[PDB]
Amino acid sequence: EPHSLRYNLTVLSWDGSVQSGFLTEVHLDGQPFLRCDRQKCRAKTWDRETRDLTAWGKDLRMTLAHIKDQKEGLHSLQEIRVCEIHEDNSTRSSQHFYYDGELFLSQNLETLEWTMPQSSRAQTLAMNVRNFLKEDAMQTDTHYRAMHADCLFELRRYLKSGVVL
Amino acid sequence: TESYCGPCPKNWICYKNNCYQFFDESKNWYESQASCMSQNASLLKVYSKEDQDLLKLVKSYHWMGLVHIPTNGSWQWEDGSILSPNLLTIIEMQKGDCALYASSFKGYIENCSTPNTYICMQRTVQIPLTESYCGPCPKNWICYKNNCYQFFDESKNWYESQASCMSQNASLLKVYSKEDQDLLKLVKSYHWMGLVHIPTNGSWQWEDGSILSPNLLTIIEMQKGDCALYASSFKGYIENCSTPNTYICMQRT
Ligand SMILES: *[C@@H]1O[C@H](CO)[C@@H](O[C@@H]2O[C@H](CO)[C@@H](O)[C@H](O)[C@H]2NC(C)=O)[C@H](O)[C@H]1NC(C)=O
Ligand SMILES: *[C@@H]1O[C@H](CO)[C@@H](O[C@@H]2O[C@H](CO)[C@@H](O)[C@H](O)[C@H]2NC(C)=O)[C@H](O)[C@H]1NC(C)=O
Ligand SMILES: *[C@@H]1O[C@H](CO)[C@@H](O)[C@H](O)[C@H]1NC(C)=O
Ligand SMILES: *[C@@H]1O[C@H](CO)[C@@H](O)[C@H](O)[C@H]1NC(C)=O
Ligand SMILES: *[C@@H]1O[C@H](CO)[C@@H](O)[C@H](O)[C@H]1NC(C)=O
Ligand SMILES: *[C@@H]1O[C@H](CO)[C@@H](O)[C@H](O)[C@H]1NC(C)=O
Repeated sequence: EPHSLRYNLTVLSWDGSVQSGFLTEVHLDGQPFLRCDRQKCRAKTWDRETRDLTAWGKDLRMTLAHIKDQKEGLHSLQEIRVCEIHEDNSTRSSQHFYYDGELFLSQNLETLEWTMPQSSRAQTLAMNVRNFLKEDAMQTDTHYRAMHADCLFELRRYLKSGVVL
Repeated sequence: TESYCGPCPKNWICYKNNCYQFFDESKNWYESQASCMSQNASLLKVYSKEDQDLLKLVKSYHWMGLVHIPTNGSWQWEDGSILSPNLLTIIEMQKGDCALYASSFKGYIENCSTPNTYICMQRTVQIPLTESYCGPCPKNWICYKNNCYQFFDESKNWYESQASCMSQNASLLKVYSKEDQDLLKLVKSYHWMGLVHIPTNGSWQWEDGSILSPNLLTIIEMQKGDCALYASSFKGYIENCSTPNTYICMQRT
Protein backbone atom coordinates (compact mmCIF):
# COMPACT_ATOMS: atom_id res chain seq x y z
CA GLU A 1 0.00 0.00 0.00
CA PRO A 2 2.00 2.99 -1.32
CA HIS A 3 0.36 6.30 -0.38
CA SER A 4 0.32 8.73 -3.34
CA LEU A 5 -0.62 12.37 -3.97
CA ARG A 6 -1.34 13.71 -7.47
CA TYR A 7 -2.24 17.26 -8.61
CA ASN A 8 -3.62 18.10 -12.11
CA LEU A 9 -3.67 21.85 -12.89
CA THR A 10 -5.28 22.79 -16.24
CA VAL A 11 -5.28 26.10 -18.18
CA LEU A 12 -7.05 26.83 -21.49
CA SER A 13 -6.77 29.29 -24.41
CA TRP A 14 -9.06 30.17 -27.33
CA ASP A 15 -7.43 31.65 -30.48
CA GLY A 16 -4.30 32.59 -28.48
CA SER A 17 -6.28 34.21 -25.62
CA VAL A 18 -5.56 32.36 -22.34
CA GLN A 19 -8.67 32.04 -20.08
CA SER A 20 -8.55 33.54 -16.58
CA GLY A 21 -9.91 30.47 -14.74
CA PHE A 22 -8.25 27.08 -14.23
CA LEU A 23 -9.33 23.76 -12.68
CA THR A 24 -7.29 21.59 -10.30
CA GLU A 25 -8.00 17.87 -9.79
CA VAL A 26 -6.27 16.27 -6.77
CA HIS A 27 -6.16 12.49 -6.22
CA LEU A 28 -5.18 11.07 -2.81
CA ASP A 29 -4.05 7.41 -2.77
CA GLY A 30 -5.75 6.98 -6.18
CA GLN A 31 -9.21 8.11 -5.00
CA PRO A 32 -10.55 11.63 -5.84
CA PHE A 33 -10.09 14.19 -3.06
CA LEU A 34 -10.28 17.89 -4.09
CA ARG A 35 -11.72 19.68 -7.13
CA CYS A 36 -10.54 23.31 -7.08
CA ASP A 37 -10.87 26.35 -9.30
CA ARG A 38 -9.34 29.86 -8.80
CA GLN A 39 -12.11 30.78 -6.34
CA LYS A 40 -12.47 27.77 -4.02
CA CYS A 41 -11.75 24.06 -3.38
CA ARG A 42 -14.54 21.52 -2.83
CA ALA A 43 -13.99 18.07 -1.28
CA LYS A 44 -15.24 15.33 -3.65
CA THR A 45 -12.32 24.62 4.91
CA TRP A 46 -9.46 24.39 2.34
CA ASP A 47 -7.82 27.85 2.44
CA ARG A 48 -4.16 26.68 2.31
CA GLU A 49 -4.83 24.54 -0.78
CA THR A 50 -6.65 27.44 -2.49
CA ARG A 51 -3.74 29.84 -1.83
CA ASP A 52 -1.12 27.32 -3.04
CA LEU A 53 -2.98 26.13 -6.18
CA THR A 54 -4.00 29.63 -7.34
CA ALA A 55 -0.36 30.78 -7.28
CA TRP A 56 0.53 27.74 -9.41
CA GLY A 57 -2.36 28.39 -11.82
CA LYS A 58 -1.20 31.98 -12.38
CA ASP A 59 2.32 30.73 -13.23
CA LEU A 60 0.94 28.10 -15.64
CA ARG A 61 -1.15 30.79 -17.44
CA MET A 62 2.06 32.72 -18.16
CA THR A 63 3.63 29.46 -19.41
CA LEU A 64 0.83 28.85 -21.93
CA ALA A 65 1.14 32.48 -23.11
CA HIS A 66 4.70 31.58 -24.28
CA ILE A 67 3.49 28.63 -26.43
CA LYS A 68 2.60 30.46 -29.64
CA ASP A 69 0.70 27.83 -31.64
CA GLN A 70 -0.36 28.19 -35.32
CA LYS A 71 -3.47 26.01 -34.83
CA GLU A 72 -6.47 28.19 -33.95
CA GLY A 73 -9.27 27.34 -31.52
CA LEU A 74 -8.98 25.49 -28.22
CA HIS A 75 -5.59 24.72 -26.66
CA SER A 76 -4.90 23.25 -23.21
CA LEU A 77 -1.75 23.08 -21.09
CA GLN A 78 -1.93 20.70 -18.11
CA GLU A 79 0.81 20.26 -15.51
CA ILE A 80 0.66 17.08 -13.39
CA ARG A 81 2.64 16.78 -10.12
CA VAL A 82 2.74 13.39 -8.38
CA CYS A 83 4.62 11.86 -5.44
CA GLU A 84 4.61 8.62 -3.45
CA ILE A 85 5.72 7.07 -0.16
CA HIS A 86 6.50 3.33 -0.26
CA GLU A 87 6.32 0.88 2.67
CA ASP A 88 10.16 0.93 2.96
CA ASN A 89 10.13 4.77 3.47
CA SER A 90 11.52 5.57 -0.03
CA THR A 91 9.92 8.24 -2.22
CA ARG A 92 8.93 8.60 -5.89
CA SER A 93 8.01 11.94 -7.50
CA SER A 94 7.58 13.56 -10.90
CA GLN A 95 6.30 16.57 -12.86
CA HIS A 96 4.55 16.04 -16.24
CA PHE A 97 3.22 18.37 -18.95
CA TYR A 98 0.39 17.56 -21.38
CA TYR A 99 -0.54 19.77 -24.36
CA ASP A 100 -3.96 19.07 -25.93
CA GLY A 101 -3.97 15.80 -23.91
CA GLU A 102 -0.62 14.60 -25.35
CA LEU A 103 2.35 14.08 -22.96
CA PHE A 104 5.32 16.18 -24.20
CA LEU A 105 7.63 16.78 -21.19
CA SER A 106 8.42 15.00 -17.90
CA GLN A 107 10.87 15.41 -15.01
CA ASN A 108 11.89 12.77 -12.46
CA LEU A 109 12.08 14.85 -9.26
CA GLU A 110 14.29 12.27 -7.49
CA THR A 111 17.10 12.94 -10.04
CA LEU A 112 16.06 16.35 -11.54
CA GLU A 113 16.48 14.95 -15.08
CA TRP A 114 14.08 15.71 -17.94
CA THR A 115 12.63 13.05 -20.24
CA MET A 116 12.09 14.35 -23.78
CA PRO A 117 9.55 12.67 -26.12
CA GLN A 118 10.14 10.85 -29.45
CA SER A 119 8.68 13.05 -32.22
CA SER A 120 10.39 16.34 -33.16
CA ARG A 121 6.92 17.98 -33.13
CA ALA A 122 6.70 17.09 -29.42
CA GLN A 123 10.35 18.17 -28.80
CA THR A 124 9.39 21.64 -30.11
CA LEU A 125 6.76 22.02 -27.35
CA ALA A 126 9.22 20.73 -24.73
CA MET A 127 12.12 23.08 -25.56
CA ASN A 128 9.64 26.00 -25.65
CA VAL A 129 8.55 25.20 -22.08
CA ARG A 130 12.10 24.50 -20.91
CA ASN A 131 13.26 27.82 -22.40
CA PHE A 132 10.43 29.57 -20.52
CA LEU A 133 11.16 27.74 -17.24
CA LYS A 134 14.92 28.42 -17.44
CA GLU A 135 15.03 32.00 -18.78
CA ASP A 136 11.67 33.70 -18.12
CA ALA A 137 10.54 31.89 -14.96
CA MET A 138 14.18 31.58 -13.81
CA GLN A 139 14.00 28.20 -12.08
CA THR A 140 17.14 26.53 -10.75
CA ASP A 141 17.44 22.99 -9.31
CA THR A 142 16.41 24.48 -5.93
CA HIS A 143 12.94 25.25 -7.32
CA TYR A 144 12.57 21.59 -8.34
CA ARG A 145 13.96 20.22 -5.05
CA ALA A 146 11.48 22.50 -3.25
CA MET A 147 8.69 21.23 -5.56
CA HIS A 148 9.66 17.64 -4.67
CA ALA A 149 9.72 18.50 -0.95
CA ASP A 150 6.36 20.34 -1.09
CA CYS A 151 4.51 17.32 -2.53
CA LEU A 152 5.99 14.97 0.09
CA PHE A 153 5.30 17.52 2.87
CA GLU A 154 1.61 17.73 1.95
CA LEU A 155 1.23 13.94 1.62
CA ARG A 156 2.74 13.42 5.09
CA ARG A 157 0.46 16.21 6.40
CA TYR A 158 -2.67 14.53 4.93
CA LEU A 159 -1.63 11.18 6.44
CA LYS A 160 -0.73 12.69 9.84
CA SER A 161 -3.91 14.83 10.19
CA GLY A 162 -6.09 11.74 9.53
CA VAL A 163 -7.45 12.33 6.01
CA VAL A 164 -7.27 8.65 4.91
CA LEU A 165 -9.92 7.49 7.39
CA THR B 1 1.06 60.09 7.73
CA GLU B 2 3.98 61.34 5.58
CA SER B 3 6.67 59.51 7.59
CA TYR B 4 10.36 59.16 6.74
CA CYS B 5 11.29 55.48 7.05
CA GLY B 6 13.96 55.39 9.79
CA PRO B 7 17.79 55.05 9.68
CA CYS B 8 18.83 52.47 7.06
CA PRO B 9 21.87 51.89 4.82
CA LYS B 10 21.80 53.67 1.45
CA ASN B 11 19.48 52.08 -1.16
CA TRP B 12 18.03 49.49 1.28
CA ILE B 13 14.36 48.61 1.52
CA CYS B 14 12.85 50.09 4.69
CA TYR B 15 9.55 48.64 5.91
CA LYS B 16 8.03 49.06 9.40
CA ASN B 17 11.20 50.00 11.35
CA ASN B 18 13.26 47.28 9.58
CA CYS B 19 15.86 47.59 6.80
CA TYR B 20 16.28 44.86 4.18
CA GLN B 21 18.56 44.03 1.25
CA PHE B 22 18.47 41.12 -1.22
CA PHE B 23 21.89 39.94 -2.46
CA ASP B 24 21.83 38.32 -5.93
CA GLU B 25 25.40 36.90 -5.58
CA SER B 26 25.04 33.24 -4.56
CA LYS B 27 27.20 32.40 -1.50
CA ASN B 28 27.03 29.62 1.12
CA TRP B 29 25.37 30.25 4.50
CA TYR B 30 28.62 31.04 6.34
CA GLU B 31 29.85 33.41 3.60
CA SER B 32 26.39 35.05 3.56
CA GLN B 33 26.31 35.63 7.34
CA ALA B 34 29.79 37.20 7.16
CA SER B 35 28.62 39.41 4.27
CA CYS B 36 25.68 40.74 6.32
CA MET B 37 27.94 41.14 9.38
CA SER B 38 30.51 43.09 7.32
CA GLN B 39 27.69 45.54 6.53
CA ASN B 40 26.91 46.05 10.25
CA ALA B 41 23.83 43.75 10.00
CA SER B 42 22.90 40.02 9.86
CA LEU B 43 20.80 37.43 8.00
CA LEU B 44 17.00 37.62 7.83
CA LYS B 45 15.21 37.12 11.15
CA VAL B 46 11.49 36.39 10.78
CA TYR B 47 9.77 37.51 14.01
CA SER B 48 6.25 38.54 12.85
CA LYS B 49 3.93 37.90 9.86
CA GLU B 50 2.28 41.28 10.44
CA ASP B 51 5.37 43.53 10.56
CA GLN B 52 7.18 41.60 7.78
CA ASP B 53 4.39 40.88 5.23
CA LEU B 54 6.72 42.30 2.49
CA LEU B 55 8.20 38.78 2.58
CA LYS B 56 4.93 37.25 1.28
CA LEU B 57 5.67 38.66 -2.21
CA VAL B 58 9.31 37.44 -2.59
CA LYS B 59 10.31 35.27 -5.56
CA SER B 60 12.73 32.31 -5.28
CA TYR B 61 14.78 30.91 -2.37
CA HIS B 62 17.19 32.86 -0.13
CA TRP B 63 19.44 32.10 2.85
CA MET B 64 17.80 33.01 6.13
CA GLY B 65 19.37 33.48 9.58
CA LEU B 66 17.89 30.21 10.94
CA VAL B 67 20.07 27.29 12.15
CA HIS B 68 19.58 23.76 13.52
CA ILE B 69 21.14 22.37 16.71
CA PRO B 70 22.03 18.62 16.51
CA THR B 71 21.89 18.06 20.31
CA ASN B 72 18.65 20.00 21.03
CA GLY B 73 17.06 19.15 17.68
CA SER B 74 15.58 22.68 17.71
CA TRP B 75 15.70 25.62 15.30
CA GLN B 76 17.09 28.96 16.47
CA TRP B 77 18.19 32.29 15.02
CA GLU B 78 21.89 33.17 14.58
CA ASP B 79 21.90 35.28 17.80
CA GLY B 80 20.38 32.46 19.94
CA SER B 81 16.78 33.80 19.82
CA ILE B 82 14.01 31.17 19.93
CA LEU B 83 11.89 30.50 16.82
CA SER B 84 8.33 31.52 17.80
CA PRO B 85 5.36 29.41 16.61
CA ASN B 86 2.74 30.67 14.09
CA LEU B 87 5.49 32.05 11.80
CA LEU B 88 7.36 29.49 9.69
CA THR B 89 6.66 26.09 8.14
CA ILE B 90 9.92 24.13 8.18
CA ILE B 91 10.11 21.76 5.20
CA GLU B 92 12.51 18.84 4.85
CA MET B 93 14.19 19.40 1.48
CA GLN B 94 17.90 18.60 1.89
CA LYS B 95 19.92 17.14 4.76
CA GLY B 96 21.56 20.14 6.45
CA ASP B 97 21.63 22.49 9.44
CA CYS B 98 20.52 25.72 7.67
CA ALA B 99 17.30 26.99 6.04
CA LEU B 100 16.28 28.90 2.91
CA TYR B 101 13.41 31.40 3.15
CA ALA B 102 10.65 31.21 0.52
CA SER B 103 7.29 32.99 0.14
CA SER B 104 4.16 31.99 2.02
CA PHE B 105 6.47 32.11 5.12
CA LYS B 106 8.21 28.81 4.31
CA GLY B 107 11.65 27.54 5.34
CA TYR B 108 13.36 24.80 3.29
CA ILE B 109 16.11 22.80 5.01
CA GLU B 110 19.30 23.17 2.96
CA ASN B 111 22.95 22.09 3.24
CA CYS B 112 24.85 25.13 4.62
CA SER B 113 27.70 24.77 2.04
CA THR B 114 25.37 25.05 -1.01
CA PRO B 115 25.53 28.46 -2.80
CA ASN B 116 22.29 30.50 -2.65
CA THR B 117 21.24 34.18 -2.73
CA TYR B 118 20.59 35.87 0.64
CA ILE B 119 18.66 38.48 2.58
CA CYS B 120 20.29 40.77 5.14
CA MET B 121 18.03 42.52 7.67
CA GLN B 122 18.79 45.10 10.38
CA ARG B 123 16.47 46.99 12.72
CA THR B 124 16.13 50.76 12.40
CA VAL B 125 17.21 51.38 16.04
CA GLN B 126 20.52 49.45 15.64
CA ILE B 127 21.54 51.61 12.61
CA PRO B 128 23.00 54.96 13.83
CA LEU B 129 21.27 58.30 13.17
CA THR B 130 24.04 59.50 10.78
CA GLU B 131 22.63 57.43 7.88
CA SER B 132 20.09 57.20 5.02
CA TYR B 133 16.37 57.93 5.58
CA CYS B 134 13.98 56.73 2.86
CA GLY B 135 11.81 59.51 1.37
CA PRO B 136 8.31 60.52 2.57
CA CYS B 137 5.89 57.58 2.46
CA PRO B 138 2.69 56.51 4.24
CA LYS B 139 3.19 54.72 7.60
CA ASN B 140 2.95 51.03 6.67
CA TRP B 141 4.20 51.14 3.06
CA ILE B 142 7.39 49.71 1.56
CA CYS B 143 9.92 52.51 0.86
CA TYR B 144 12.67 51.83 -1.71
CA LYS B 145 14.83 54.61 -3.22
CA ASN B 146 12.21 57.22 -2.17
CA ASN B 147 9.33 55.51 -4.06
CA CYS B 148 6.52 53.99 -1.96
CA TYR B 149 4.81 50.63 -2.68
CA GLN B 150 2.01 48.51 -1.22
CA PHE B 151 0.82 45.08 -2.38
CA PHE B 152 -2.91 44.33 -2.19
CA ASP B 153 -3.84 40.62 -2.01
CA GLU B 154 -7.63 41.16 -2.27
CA SER B 155 -8.14 40.61 -6.03
CA LYS B 156 -10.13 43.14 -8.12
CA ASN B 157 -10.52 44.09 -11.81
CA TRP B 158 -8.33 46.82 -13.35
CA TYR B 159 -10.86 49.64 -12.98
CA GLU B 160 -11.59 48.80 -9.32
CA SER B 161 -7.84 48.56 -8.63
CA GLN B 162 -7.40 52.10 -10.02
CA ALA B 163 -10.20 53.37 -7.74
CA SER B 164 -8.67 51.43 -4.84
CA CYS B 165 -5.30 53.17 -5.34
CA MET B 166 -7.11 56.50 -5.92
CA SER B 167 -8.90 56.17 -2.55
CA GLN B 168 -5.48 56.16 -0.81
CA ASN B 169 -4.16 59.14 -2.89
CA ALA B 170 -2.02 56.81 -5.01
CA SER B 171 -2.03 55.20 -8.44
CA LEU B 172 -1.31 51.74 -9.81
CA LEU B 173 2.31 50.64 -10.37
CA LYS B 174 4.23 52.78 -12.90
CA VAL B 175 7.58 51.37 -14.07
CA TYR B 176 9.86 54.25 -15.15
CA SER B 177 13.41 53.03 -14.30
CA LYS B 178 15.00 49.56 -14.09
CA GLU B 179 17.81 51.00 -11.90
CA ASP B 180 15.62 52.77 -9.32
CA GLN B 181 12.96 50.03 -9.28
CA ASP B 182 15.20 46.94 -9.44
CA LEU B 183 13.28 45.73 -6.33
CA LEU B 184 10.56 44.69 -8.80
CA LYS B 185 12.85 41.83 -9.95
CA LEU B 186 12.04 39.90 -6.75
CA VAL B 187 8.24 40.16 -6.89
CA LYS B 188 6.45 36.80 -7.41
CA SER B 189 3.30 36.03 -9.45
CA TYR B 190 1.57 38.84 -11.41
CA HIS B 191 -0.25 42.06 -10.47
CA TRP B 192 -2.23 44.91 -12.07
CA MET B 193 -0.17 47.99 -12.92
CA GLY B 194 -1.11 51.34 -14.50
CA LEU B 195 -0.28 50.49 -18.15
CA VAL B 196 -3.22 50.85 -20.58
CA HIS B 197 -3.58 50.11 -24.31
CA ILE B 198 -5.16 52.66 -26.62
CA PRO B 199 -6.80 50.42 -29.29
CA THR B 200 -6.92 53.13 -32.01
CA ASN B 201 -3.27 54.28 -31.90
CA GLY B 202 -2.09 50.78 -30.87
CA SER B 203 0.07 52.39 -28.18
CA TRP B 204 0.76 51.77 -24.50
CA GLN B 205 0.59 54.55 -21.90
CA TRP B 206 0.51 55.07 -18.13
CA GLU B 207 -2.45 56.17 -15.98
CA ASP B 208 -1.13 59.76 -15.78
CA GLY B 209 -0.68 60.20 -19.58
CA SER B 210 3.04 59.30 -19.87
CA ILE B 211 3.92 57.10 -22.86
CA LEU B 212 5.85 53.85 -22.31
CA SER B 213 9.62 54.34 -22.69
CA PRO B 214 11.56 51.89 -24.88
CA ASN B 215 13.59 48.98 -23.46
CA LEU B 216 11.74 49.13 -20.10
CA LEU B 217 9.18 46.31 -20.34
CA THR B 218 8.72 43.18 -22.44
CA ILE B 219 5.07 42.81 -23.45
CA ILE B 220 3.60 39.34 -24.03
CA GLU B 221 0.09 38.48 -25.25
CA MET B 222 -1.72 36.26 -22.72
CA GLN B 223 -5.39 37.30 -22.65
CA LYS B 224 -6.90 39.69 -25.22
CA GLY B 225 -7.62 43.09 -23.63
CA ASP B 226 -6.44 46.66 -23.02
CA CYS B 227 -4.64 46.33 -19.63
CA ALA B 228 -1.29 44.94 -18.42
CA LEU B 229 -0.18 42.80 -15.48
CA TYR B 230 3.36 43.26 -14.14
CA ALA B 231 5.42 40.05 -13.75
CA SER B 232 9.04 39.46 -12.78
CA SER B 233 12.05 40.24 -14.95
CA PHE B 234 10.25 43.45 -16.12
CA LYS B 235 7.43 41.85 -18.09
CA GLY B 236 3.97 43.17 -18.97
CA TYR B 237 1.40 40.45 -19.68
CA ILE B 238 -1.66 41.69 -21.61
CA GLU B 239 -4.84 40.85 -19.68
CA ASN B 240 -8.56 41.67 -19.94
CA CYS B 241 -9.30 44.74 -17.78
CA SER B 242 -12.37 43.02 -16.28
CA THR B 243 -10.36 39.98 -14.98
CA PRO B 244 -9.90 40.21 -11.20
CA ASN B 245 -6.22 40.14 -10.15
CA THR B 246 -4.04 41.42 -7.31
CA TYR B 247 -2.44 44.87 -7.67
CA ILE B 248 0.38 47.22 -6.68
CA CYS B 249 -0.22 50.84 -5.65
CA MET B 250 2.55 53.49 -5.66
CA GLN B 251 2.67 57.15 -4.58
CA ARG B 252 2.65 59.39 -7.69
CA THR B 253 5.22 61.93 -8.97
C1 LIG C 1 -6.88 16.48 -15.59
O1 LIG C 1 -8.23 16.73 -15.22
C2 LIG C 1 -9.13 16.91 -16.30
C3 LIG C 1 -10.48 17.35 -15.74
O2 LIG C 1 -10.29 18.26 -14.65
C4 LIG C 1 -9.25 15.61 -17.10
O3 LIG C 1 -10.03 15.86 -18.29
C5 LIG C 1 -11.06 14.87 -18.56
O4 LIG C 1 -10.56 13.76 -19.32
C6 LIG C 1 -11.51 12.72 -19.56
C7 LIG C 1 -10.86 11.66 -20.46
O5 LIG C 1 -9.69 11.14 -19.83
C8 LIG C 1 -12.79 13.24 -20.22
O6 LIG C 1 -13.81 12.24 -20.20
C9 LIG C 1 -13.32 14.49 -19.52
O7 LIG C 1 -14.41 15.05 -20.27
C10 LIG C 1 -12.20 15.51 -19.35
N1 LIG C 1 -12.72 16.71 -18.70
C11 LIG C 1 -12.37 17.96 -19.04
C12 LIG C 1 -13.03 19.05 -18.25
O8 LIG C 1 -11.56 18.22 -19.92
C13 LIG C 1 -7.87 15.08 -17.49
O9 LIG C 1 -8.00 13.71 -17.87
C14 LIG C 1 -6.82 15.17 -16.37
N2 LIG C 1 -5.50 15.04 -16.98
C15 LIG C 1 -4.70 13.98 -16.83
C16 LIG C 1 -3.39 14.05 -17.55
O10 LIG C 1 -4.99 13.00 -16.15
C1 LIG D 1 19.38 24.45 23.23
O1 LIG D 1 18.15 25.17 23.41
C2 LIG D 1 18.18 26.15 24.45
C3 LIG D 1 16.75 26.61 24.75
O2 LIG D 1 15.91 25.47 24.98
C4 LIG D 1 19.07 27.28 23.96
O3 LIG D 1 19.06 28.36 24.92
C5 LIG D 1 19.27 29.68 24.37
O4 LIG D 1 20.60 30.14 24.60
C6 LIG D 1 20.90 31.40 23.99
C7 LIG D 1 22.37 31.72 24.26
O5 LIG D 1 22.74 32.92 23.57
C8 LIG D 1 19.98 32.49 24.54
O6 LIG D 1 20.14 33.68 23.76
C9 LIG D 1 18.51 32.09 24.52
O7 LIG D 1 17.79 33.01 25.34
C10 LIG D 1 18.27 30.65 24.99
N1 LIG D 1 16.91 30.23 24.67
C11 LIG D 1 15.84 30.48 25.44
C12 LIG D 1 14.54 29.95 24.92
O8 LIG D 1 15.89 31.09 26.49
C13 LIG D 1 20.49 26.75 23.76
O9 LIG D 1 21.25 27.74 23.05
C14 LIG D 1 20.57 25.41 22.99
N2 LIG D 1 21.82 24.74 23.33
C15 LIG D 1 23.02 25.15 22.91
C16 LIG D 1 24.19 24.32 23.37
O10 LIG D 1 23.19 26.13 22.21
C1 LIG E 1 10.92 7.52 7.60
O1 LIG E 1 11.23 8.75 6.95
C2 LIG E 1 10.68 9.91 7.60
C3 LIG E 1 10.98 11.17 6.78
O2 LIG E 1 11.88 10.90 5.70
C4 LIG E 1 11.22 10.02 9.03
O3 LIG E 1 10.50 11.04 9.73
C5 LIG E 1 11.10 8.71 9.80
O4 LIG E 1 11.87 8.80 11.00
C6 LIG E 1 11.58 7.52 8.97
N1 LIG E 1 11.30 6.27 9.67
C7 LIG E 1 12.23 5.50 10.24
C8 LIG E 1 11.72 4.25 10.90
O5 LIG E 1 13.43 5.76 10.25
C1 LIG F 1 26.88 48.29 14.11
O1 LIG F 1 26.15 47.39 14.96
C2 LIG F 1 26.14 47.71 16.36
C3 LIG F 1 25.29 46.68 17.11
O2 LIG F 1 25.65 45.34 16.73
C4 LIG F 1 25.58 49.12 16.60
O3 LIG F 1 25.74 49.48 17.98
C5 LIG F 1 26.28 50.15 15.72
O4 LIG F 1 25.60 51.41 15.85
C6 LIG F 1 26.29 49.71 14.26
N1 LIG F 1 26.93 50.69 13.39
C7 LIG F 1 28.22 51.09 13.45
C8 LIG F 1 28.61 52.12 12.43
O5 LIG F 1 29.04 50.66 14.25
C1 LIG G 1 26.46 18.78 3.35
O1 LIG G 1 27.26 18.43 2.20
C2 LIG G 1 28.61 18.06 2.51
C3 LIG G 1 29.37 17.76 1.23
O2 LIG G 1 29.15 18.79 0.26
C4 LIG G 1 28.62 16.85 3.45
O3 LIG G 1 29.96 16.55 3.86
C5 LIG G 1 27.75 17.13 4.68
O4 LIG G 1 27.70 15.97 5.52
C6 LIG G 1 26.35 17.55 4.24
N1 LIG G 1 25.53 17.82 5.42
C7 LIG G 1 24.59 17.01 5.94
C8 LIG G 1 24.29 15.68 5.31
O5 LIG G 1 23.98 17.36 6.94
C1 LIG H 1 -3.27 58.16 -29.75
O1 LIG H 1 -4.68 58.20 -29.50
C2 LIG H 1 -5.05 58.56 -28.16
C3 LIG H 1 -6.57 58.45 -27.99
O2 LIG H 1 -7.25 59.41 -28.80
C4 LIG H 1 -4.53 59.96 -27.82
O3 LIG H 1 -4.86 60.31 -26.47
C5 LIG H 1 -3.02 59.97 -28.01
O4 LIG H 1 -2.50 61.27 -27.70
C6 LIG H 1 -2.71 59.57 -29.45
N1 LIG H 1 -1.31 59.76 -29.86
C7 LIG H 1 -0.17 59.23 -29.36
C8 LIG H 1 -0.17 58.28 -28.19
O5 LIG H 1 0.90 59.53 -29.87
